[PDB]
Amino acid sequence: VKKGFRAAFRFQKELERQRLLRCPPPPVRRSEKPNWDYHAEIQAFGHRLQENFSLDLLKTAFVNSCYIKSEEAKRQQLGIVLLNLKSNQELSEQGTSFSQTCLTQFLEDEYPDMPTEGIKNLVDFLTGEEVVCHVARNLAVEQLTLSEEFPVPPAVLQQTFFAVIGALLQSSGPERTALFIRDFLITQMTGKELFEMWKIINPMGLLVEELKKRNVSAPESRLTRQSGGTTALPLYFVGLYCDKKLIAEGPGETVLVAEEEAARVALRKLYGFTENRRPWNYSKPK
Amino acid sequence: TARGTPSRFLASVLHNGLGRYVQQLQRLSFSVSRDGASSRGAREFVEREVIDFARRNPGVVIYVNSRPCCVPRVVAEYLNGAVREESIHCKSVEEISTLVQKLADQSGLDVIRIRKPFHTDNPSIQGQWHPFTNKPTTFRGLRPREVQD
Amino acid sequence: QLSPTELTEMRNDLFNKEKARQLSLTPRTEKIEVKHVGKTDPGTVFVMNKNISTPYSCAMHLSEWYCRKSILALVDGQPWDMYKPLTKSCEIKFLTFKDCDPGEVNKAYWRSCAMMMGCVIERAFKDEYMVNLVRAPEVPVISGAFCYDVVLDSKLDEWMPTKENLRSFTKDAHALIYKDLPFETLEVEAKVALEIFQHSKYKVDFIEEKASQNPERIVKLHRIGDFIDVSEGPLIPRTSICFQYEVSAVHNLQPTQPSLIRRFQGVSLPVHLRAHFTIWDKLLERSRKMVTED
Amino acid sequence: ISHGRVFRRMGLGPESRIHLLRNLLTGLVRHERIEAPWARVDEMRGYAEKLIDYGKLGDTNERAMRMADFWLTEKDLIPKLFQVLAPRYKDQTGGYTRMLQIPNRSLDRAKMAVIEYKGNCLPPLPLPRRDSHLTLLNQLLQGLRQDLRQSQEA
Amino acid sequence: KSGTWWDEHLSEENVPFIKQLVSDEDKAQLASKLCPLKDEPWPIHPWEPGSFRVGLIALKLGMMPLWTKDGQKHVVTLLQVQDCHVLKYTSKENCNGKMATLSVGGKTVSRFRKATSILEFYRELGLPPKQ
Amino acid sequence: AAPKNRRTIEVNRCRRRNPQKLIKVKNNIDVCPECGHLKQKHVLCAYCYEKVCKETAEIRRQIGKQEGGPFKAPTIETVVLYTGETPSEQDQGKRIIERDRKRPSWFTQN
Amino acid sequence: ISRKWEKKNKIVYPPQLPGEPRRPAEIYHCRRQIKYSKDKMWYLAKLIRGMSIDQALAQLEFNDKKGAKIIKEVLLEAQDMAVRDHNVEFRSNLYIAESTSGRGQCLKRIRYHGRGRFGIMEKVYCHYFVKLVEGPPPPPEPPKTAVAHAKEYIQQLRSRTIVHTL
Amino acid sequence: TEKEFMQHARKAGLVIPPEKSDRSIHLACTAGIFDAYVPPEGDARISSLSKEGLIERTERMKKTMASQVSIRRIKDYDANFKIKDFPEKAKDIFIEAHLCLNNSDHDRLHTLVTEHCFPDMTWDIKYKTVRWSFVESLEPSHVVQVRCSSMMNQGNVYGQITVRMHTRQTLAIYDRFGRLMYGQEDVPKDVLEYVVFEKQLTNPYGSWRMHTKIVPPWAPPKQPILKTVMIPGPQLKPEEEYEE
Ligand SMILES: [Mg+2]
Ligand SMILES: [Mg+2]
Ligand SMILES: [Zn+2]
Repeated sequence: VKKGFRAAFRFQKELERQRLLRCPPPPVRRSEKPNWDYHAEIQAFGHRLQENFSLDLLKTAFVNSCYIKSEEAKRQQLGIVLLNLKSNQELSEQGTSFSQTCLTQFLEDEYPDMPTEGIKNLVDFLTGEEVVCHVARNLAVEQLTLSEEFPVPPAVLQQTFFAVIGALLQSSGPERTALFIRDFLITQMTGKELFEMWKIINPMGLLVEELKKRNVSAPESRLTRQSGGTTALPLYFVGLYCDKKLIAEGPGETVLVAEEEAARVALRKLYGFTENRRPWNYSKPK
Repeated sequence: TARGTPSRFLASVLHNGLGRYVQQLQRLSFSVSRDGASSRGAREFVEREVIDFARRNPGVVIYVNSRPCCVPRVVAEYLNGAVREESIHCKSVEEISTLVQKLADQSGLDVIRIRKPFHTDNPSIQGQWHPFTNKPTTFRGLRPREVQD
Repeated sequence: QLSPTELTEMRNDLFNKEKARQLSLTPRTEKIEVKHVGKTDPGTVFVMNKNISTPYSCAMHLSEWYCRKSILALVDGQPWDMYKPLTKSCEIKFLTFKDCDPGEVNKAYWRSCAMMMGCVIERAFKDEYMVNLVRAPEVPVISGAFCYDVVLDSKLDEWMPTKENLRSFTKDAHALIYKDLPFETLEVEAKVALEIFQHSKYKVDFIEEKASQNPERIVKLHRIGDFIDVSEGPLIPRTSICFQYEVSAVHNLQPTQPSLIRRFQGVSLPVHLRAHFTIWDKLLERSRKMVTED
Repeated sequence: ISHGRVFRRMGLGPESRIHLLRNLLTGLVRHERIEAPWARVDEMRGYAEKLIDYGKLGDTNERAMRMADFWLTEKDLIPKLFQVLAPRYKDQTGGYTRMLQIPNRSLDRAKMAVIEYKGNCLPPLPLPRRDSHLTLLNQLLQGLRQDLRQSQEA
Repeated sequence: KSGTWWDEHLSEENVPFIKQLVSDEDKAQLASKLCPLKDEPWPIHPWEPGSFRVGLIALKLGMMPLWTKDGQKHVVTLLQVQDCHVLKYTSKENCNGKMATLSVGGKTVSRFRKATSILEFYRELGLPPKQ
Repeated sequence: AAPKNRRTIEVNRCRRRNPQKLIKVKNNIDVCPECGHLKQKHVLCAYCYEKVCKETAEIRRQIGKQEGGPFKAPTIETVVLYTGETPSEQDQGKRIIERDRKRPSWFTQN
Repeated sequence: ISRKWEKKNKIVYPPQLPGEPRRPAEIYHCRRQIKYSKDKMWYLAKLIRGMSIDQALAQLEFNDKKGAKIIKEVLLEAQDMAVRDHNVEFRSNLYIAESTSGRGQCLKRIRYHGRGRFGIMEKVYCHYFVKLVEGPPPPPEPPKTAVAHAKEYIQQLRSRTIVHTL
Repeated sequence: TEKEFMQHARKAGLVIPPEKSDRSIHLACTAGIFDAYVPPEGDARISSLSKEGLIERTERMKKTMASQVSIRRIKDYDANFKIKDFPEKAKDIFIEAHLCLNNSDHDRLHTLVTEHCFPDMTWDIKYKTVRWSFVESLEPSHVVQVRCSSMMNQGNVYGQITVRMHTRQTLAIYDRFGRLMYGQEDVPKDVLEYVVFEKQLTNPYGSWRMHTKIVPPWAPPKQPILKTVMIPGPQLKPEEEYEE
């Protein structure tokens, strides 16, 4: 037994770290953890995003219907004044309707050749359950959200996120809130292809319909490049020819896959969603 | 070490700075001691510097909990969820002021080796090179020493 | 008229509804003191559940060895299927292929192969041809083959299977063996049984025959996966029991002018009684010869 | 190189090999069933079969008496050989003893076997029995045999 | 999951029959090849210089002295040829060699102790397996 | 000759856990038809062999009480008798061995 | 010393929800201070690893090693314990999940050599640990086939990028 | 090389403490009931006939002289005691004692049950989860029999009161892994049991605790368990032969 407290104390802390790794504790809300003030954390929320939020409106944006129902049940167990808290259902409807129309406005102006179904999918993707939740969890939205179950379900988190837009829409107006959608939702399709967000089936069948609307004859698929046909690792470049004019060329391991990819390349050029398209203009409006 | 440590590619939080810049720092927790020489520098930072620092960073909530402790610490929480804990045990006012300022500028991502000093979502504009980029086409696309009809 | 792809859908629904009804009739939990009577482990008493526990479940209590070799269960001197739930407390006794007098075991296995062969007949032919099963003649084991009466479409009046077509049935039968599908037996009233097989008049006559013999007029229903057929007596527990399986040949019964009835023949052997390739070829040749019940 | 060697190398030498088998042979005659290591039982089995052959020559044969005198250490068993074992196998011409393997002994996990003279009064051993003629495989072969014989007749 | 042999499940009455059954079949199959020039033989070309014909598969019986008319003594080896048949023919093109390969088998062996692939090979040839 | 270097555990595992060193699974185990205990195909049942030796020892103990000393081997056949039995027609002029116990079922009187 | 394996049987799980699947029964049993080498014991524990409870007993019954009798006695008392105390419906349903050997407390003796030399002989002891899980043994992993090899190889060729560039 | 294992502990007896000792073990509860009580056959039918049951309980106490004087002994050590409050007090003790089993509150259960009753309750539920509840009460409890111990058997006097309870109860027992093992947590069923209590009258700090339960020979069979069981026959050595 060697005299000394500092070494023994330091070893206990190391053991505690190992205990956490072996048996991690269940996750808890940031509110329950020490150094938390709901009034202070929500004031900084507006300043962090550089917006003139309304405290009364924003405090109602994080309140969920499930939270109110569970909170009332807590008082019944103790028999305990009435709460006038308002849920975010009213604000979420305002934000969701405005966001879809604002995204539709932005996408239709940027891509005039994109069909309405194509624009609908992109708005359904940017406002989708995964994109909204990914943006919400990195803006301290889940921390301020008053939910009944932790972690916040993705459906609950998506609805709370649009309530922040609804609170922002009333306080700052539509022009100011339009930049909020562009700076957080439009930037979510930067490194993404057209059909990676708008998943389609049989692009060749969709390509034939598009050329009928433009009075263009059906393309003829021909082999432009070929390599390793008899091997298990071939390379086929099939090209679509309209009136003996190449409109797109697609690669693939086999001929059917290459032709399907060639159709996807043709659709991207028609809709103007190619990789070569000019980037979204994030500069301040003039 | 690079082989003995993890690594990541250069990236940002929600494409920060593309349309607007959002300060990734979210919260600072200072635990100073009323009595104790270790927190003498931290106490002087709270007396004159933390007040003016809050003005320059309105989006960051600062907590100053005065409780007995031997090693004063600063806890920094970022939007992406990473928590960074640093000790200001026996540090002068200038050292703490510079240390706190560095925590404000960081994005919260792990401070590990970055594989590339650059990152782009559209590396090519004229088309990524493929073996047929610089190969001419032949009449009827015939293969070398292939007879047709 | 219902399509062949959907005809089996409704048969299982009636089978499932009737099988689930019998569970509902059984109380929440009823105990039956099953007593083991055998040369192995004398005096063992199994406290099982009524209409839920099966002789296979009793085997799992003793050892895994019973679960593999107990092809058939003998309850109170009467054969009992391994997966057939027990109705009352009674003495129990298991049977294997290798016994002093495996007469009952061979019959159960022999009928099982006939039922398995019937399953692949309904799938081999095209959906345009009308193939309706008739019955499985209860031929003796010493006859050398098991047969299943089948009547085909009028178009195939003179079509005779070839060597390649017969090999196709074997691959279909082996695919059934690899699935290891259990034999599920269900004793139902003839009135309920007639409802399932209304379309097939060749089976209605067979069901009515069983109703006359049995005073309670209960008809046994056996199914392999989705295929459902009417058979007499207990069967083997699973399709994996048979190791070597091969259809020998197809012969046409007489008279043919009033109706054409074909006899699909074959020979099979289980894993417990595997035979050598040289010996197996001898059994194939005999099975190709037409056999008629006494 | 050991090609054609039929006799095993046991005991402390060629003489000790005979004495080890002689003790087993003498113990086999007295009890008509003994347990011993499998190799020693198999090596002694040949001498057990030929001992009865000398026993059938009769006690009046001088040569047969000398073989019985040597191979039976206990002299009370010599009258038994010429009056019990030899008359028992009078109709038989071979196969006087049956050799069966038994579980290895716990002492040294040695391969053990039991050798007995047929017709003894001791409780029967659980002899290995082939599958009954009523089995599924036998019935298929029984039916095949009937058809081949019937077709042969006609 | 356990291996088996040909007479594991056979009863006391079937073992003599099974042995006799296959024994009769082997006699018939060997006696069905006694007319090679009558069962559509291949064309018989005359001998040419530089030609190579097939050999046999003999069984070494033993040795026996043999004297000549000059008084010298020679010892010879008795090679008995039994159940020697042509198994299969491989053309020069498929041989991947200058010559053409011809398969020959010697000495009948039990069908119960052979592989399934070998047994089915001899089944279509109509000959008992060769060692 | 002494080792030049210490062999590592990684080298040792490849030698110790090699499939040759591992115990081979036996596939010749089957249940005894008589008692149900486990046995091998080429070996007599251990349970069934033990019951024969237990009965054989009792029979051989009865022989010792009749001979009453060594070098007294009988020159006639021997017959083992149990309670409730009488000497047979062929069991005449033989040494009857009485056993005060019921005849075992597996022991068939011949 | 450590006796955690005994304590692994005393953990009680919360009652399962009606929609939750059936939880397999886990039985932890061990025998301490077996006068046997742990290295020799490992071969017997490796043999019955992954086997059924009845299949494991059959292999141990005809095995000539001394530990085979010792392990078989442990399995019999573990099979009895599962039905008697761990609420297991079928004793044969169990299969071997974990079976390993461990070093035990060993003695030290002196082994005399020639020329007045000596060596230190140890009387080795071992522990045997077995875990039983209710339910049929999991099927062995099928050997990797050509299609599995081909699919993986092409995936490697598809995941490669242009390195040391943009 | 002479070191050896410390295997030296030997078996000993736990029945009796060392002899010639002034200290002796103090017992708070008696092993068994002083006089066995046999409820009349068919008392389950009397449960439905509440009007007849009320008459019988009062008459039996008056017609039993021995049980009537035992109540006098109880009030000799505790004047403020009534037999019209004890059956209502017994219900709270009974329910509270079975509510500690779900939470494994063995610290307080010892104050509600005796040292003899404790092993019967907790030993079989050591590694099992019990969900027991009291749904409703059908018939009020009645003090059937009161019998006390002999005066100064070992320096202490014990008194036992028999109480009959007929109430609906819900029992849900889960095994070590949380799987359902016995009973249904939804449907309650009626239970008719005779609870016997005890108290050490000589001890000033004593109190009435549950002692045991009377199980009549005419009691209906209990609820069958969900799983199946096997009862193996006698193990037979090779020399032994089975007898039927
Ligand atoms: Mg040799
Ligand atoms: Mg010396
Ligand atoms: Zn046996």
